Amino acid sequence: ERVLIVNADDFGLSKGQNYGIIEACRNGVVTSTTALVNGAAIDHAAQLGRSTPELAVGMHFVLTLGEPLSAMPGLTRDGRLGKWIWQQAEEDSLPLEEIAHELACQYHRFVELFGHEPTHIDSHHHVHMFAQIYPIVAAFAREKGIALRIDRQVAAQSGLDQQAARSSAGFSSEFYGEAVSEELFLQTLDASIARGERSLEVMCHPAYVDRIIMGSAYCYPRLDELDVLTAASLKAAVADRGYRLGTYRDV
Ligand SMILES: [Zn+2]
Repeated sequence: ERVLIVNADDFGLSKGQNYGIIEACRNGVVTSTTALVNGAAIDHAAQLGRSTPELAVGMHFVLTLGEPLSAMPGLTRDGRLGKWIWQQAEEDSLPLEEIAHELACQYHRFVELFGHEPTHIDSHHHVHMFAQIYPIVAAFAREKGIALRIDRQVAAQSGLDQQAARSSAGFSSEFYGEAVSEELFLQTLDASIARGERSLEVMCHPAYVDRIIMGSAYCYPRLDELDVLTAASLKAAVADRGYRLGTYRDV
């Protein structure tokens, strides 16, 4: 009747995150994950994905963290990606062709790593929701016949096409922080329901802690997210609300 997609971002970031996502899926409500095809532990993530058919995998398009697959002289500094892209976007100085080519390269490498088309595309730091990147990424997803994470409030603030590609009816980025709880997760569900949404994607970041995660400002809350997502109470509350646990393939 309703479909709930619970998507863990940043598959491939680190081995500890990889094991947190697998655990949140095998013993929790995580149904989906999106992978950094350039991540330090991407080959490790791909071995787990191949062994865990019950986990759907999409592509975490990334323009701000690793090294790109293709040469992007209009974007990289000392060969690396980084967070200057926000200012570069507002100065209308994005190398949009380089970006489109890197999107195609990350897609090609995704299929090599995992042996299937990604169920959908989202992005590290939500860069695919930038006004000038969104129509490129959505046209790509439409072209490939796959879905897109669509933050509908961001799209509406930026005049973007809500139908640019197939997606869930709504998306929530509100399940995060130090105060993560079962309550918080369920509040995003009940808020989606009141908006009249028949499907919802809920972002999350479960992980076991390793030295890579310890280098992030968001570290130990990932353990709390893992705890919430694997509690027996949560599956009951999801079912209680008429949700079927699902993936972007259902859209
Ligand atoms: Zn991310």
